[PDB]
Amino acid sequence: LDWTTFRRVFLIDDAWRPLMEPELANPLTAHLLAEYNRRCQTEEVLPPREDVFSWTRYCTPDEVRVVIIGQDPYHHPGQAHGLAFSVRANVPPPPSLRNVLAAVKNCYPEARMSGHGCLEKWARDGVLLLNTTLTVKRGAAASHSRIGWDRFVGGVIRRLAARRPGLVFMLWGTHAQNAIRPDPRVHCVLKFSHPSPLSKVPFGTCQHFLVANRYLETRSISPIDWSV
Repeated sequence: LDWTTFRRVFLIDDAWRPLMEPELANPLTAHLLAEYNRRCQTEEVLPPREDVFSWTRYCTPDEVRVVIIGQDPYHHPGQAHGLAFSVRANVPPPPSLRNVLAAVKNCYPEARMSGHGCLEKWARDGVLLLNTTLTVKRGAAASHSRIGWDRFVGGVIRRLAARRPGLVFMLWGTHAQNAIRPDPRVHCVLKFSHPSPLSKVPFGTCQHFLVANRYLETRSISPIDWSV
């Protein structure tokens, strides 16, 4: 009833129903949804409605191997498409993303890199790219950061970790580290500074992609091909 409609509106893959449906019982979720609707009527909200929950379509909760946390979606038209860090195909990768891709290449000299910045391939292979804030007003960073998306996304991630022990989490920067705190005994929790070229430590030196694959391998899971 509430779910049937919710799914209708954002075109959510039913496989995610058990992790999300419980959020609909919280009166705060209705407040969040009404505020999002009001903002769509008065400002230019990004990404497009159909892309807000694109992350639910590429893999099921059971296929998730790695979780990478983002903060805010890109705020210029045509950049964001529902996944953290990723930009639409044919959009040159901005600075932070270039650093993430440089680190993949430093870890895997044999990886064939396309030069593009769309991470749909990773998503289909079980890499969940999730922002804590899912929408933004065009041209204004963090403009929708207080309407409650982080509360809803936090609930979904808690239920996932609870259901799936042995996940790899990649937490880059202070926000992601404060936002999510999975049990380090049950999951592989990896931390590093932010990919931004303004960080004191060069992100190109990050070895998370390599460490994650070694972890998966010690657990009989196939490694992720990080080329893109």
